[PDB]
Amino acid sequence: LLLKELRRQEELLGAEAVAELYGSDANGCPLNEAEEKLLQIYRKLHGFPAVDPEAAIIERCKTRAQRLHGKVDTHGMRKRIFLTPRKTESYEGQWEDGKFGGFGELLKKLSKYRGEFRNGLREGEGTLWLRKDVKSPWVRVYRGEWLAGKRDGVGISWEENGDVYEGGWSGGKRDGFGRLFFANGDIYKGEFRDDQHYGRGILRLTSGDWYDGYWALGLREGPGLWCYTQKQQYFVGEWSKGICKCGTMLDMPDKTTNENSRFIPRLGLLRCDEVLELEQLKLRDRRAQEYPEMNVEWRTPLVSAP
Amino acid sequence: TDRKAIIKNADMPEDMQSDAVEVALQALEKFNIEKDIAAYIKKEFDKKYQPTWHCIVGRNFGSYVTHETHSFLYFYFGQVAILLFKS
Repeated sequence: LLLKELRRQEELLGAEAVAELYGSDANGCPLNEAEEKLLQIYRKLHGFPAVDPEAAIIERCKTRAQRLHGKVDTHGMRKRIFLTPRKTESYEGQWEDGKFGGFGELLKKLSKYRGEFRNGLREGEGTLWLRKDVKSPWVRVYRGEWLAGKRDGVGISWEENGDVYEGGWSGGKRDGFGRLFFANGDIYKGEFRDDQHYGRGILRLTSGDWYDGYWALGLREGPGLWCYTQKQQYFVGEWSKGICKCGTMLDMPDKTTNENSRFIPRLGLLRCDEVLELEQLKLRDRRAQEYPEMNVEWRTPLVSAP
Repeated sequence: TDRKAIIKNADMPEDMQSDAVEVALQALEKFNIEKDIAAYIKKEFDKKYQPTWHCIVGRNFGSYVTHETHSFLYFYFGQVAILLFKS
């Protein structure tokens, strides 16, 4: 029976995905629900090491508001209560001073949430689910800290497009240190503000190429280093509005072969450093004019890490 | 240290400019006269990418050319300057 269960899940998710998932490791992105329960089945069969978040959450909440005599508001443990007489919304959880003040389950027409509460709004750790309509089943997107109904913390996201994100959150938007995993397989480690790459970041693609540079307004913007790993060639220059125009091109030190990429000849411009310098001064002037008061080095200077 | 290629004006996706510098090196290895280098580079880009591309190669010049987006590159390596645009 266990083998039947495991095999039907494996054919449900896909054999390629199952084999890939066996090759996964803890440094990877947090899995979605199907992979999670597939691995639970696989482990409970094999014994291929134990965690429970709900236990810790409930551990945290029991110290909160308690029974008080003659209080004229809810202020306590309750069963399900409908917020409207039309029966479209419902909640089941503790109360404080007539508002949501503890851990409770909330059901909307299209959303459902389980987490802690403080003064009527979301202040704690919680998980969020969504559904397209009343017929569609639940789809999970969120896991992270809450404050005043919006995401002020470090959390989990599984975007609708198929992306998955890790990083800080503030004002309900991506803000802080974060790691982004794209649907096509790209990996981006960077620093986010205003749901764009407004900071220092490191990017690496599926084909092996990898990036170090600064980012602004969602595009590549600053001084940085790029490496063409298969060709053993690396590029250093300045980016402005998604595309770089000034740079120096060099071969990696260990190149010894005439085959993968040809060698750069050994002559160049006179005093080239001055010319490049003049160019990024031009770019900086135009940048300041087009986007004044902007700062690419907002919490990590270049001098700290070459 | 002395071996260096520098890009000083660019509107070009980056893998394409890597391809461009590779094939420019091939052009230098095969030929010596500027005109044949230009012919080879233009025909090669017109083959891999759709027509029409243009190329001007030399040592002392000044130029004013318009181009459509993501189709411009200008850089130094070795002995000669390369200007490339699609139009």
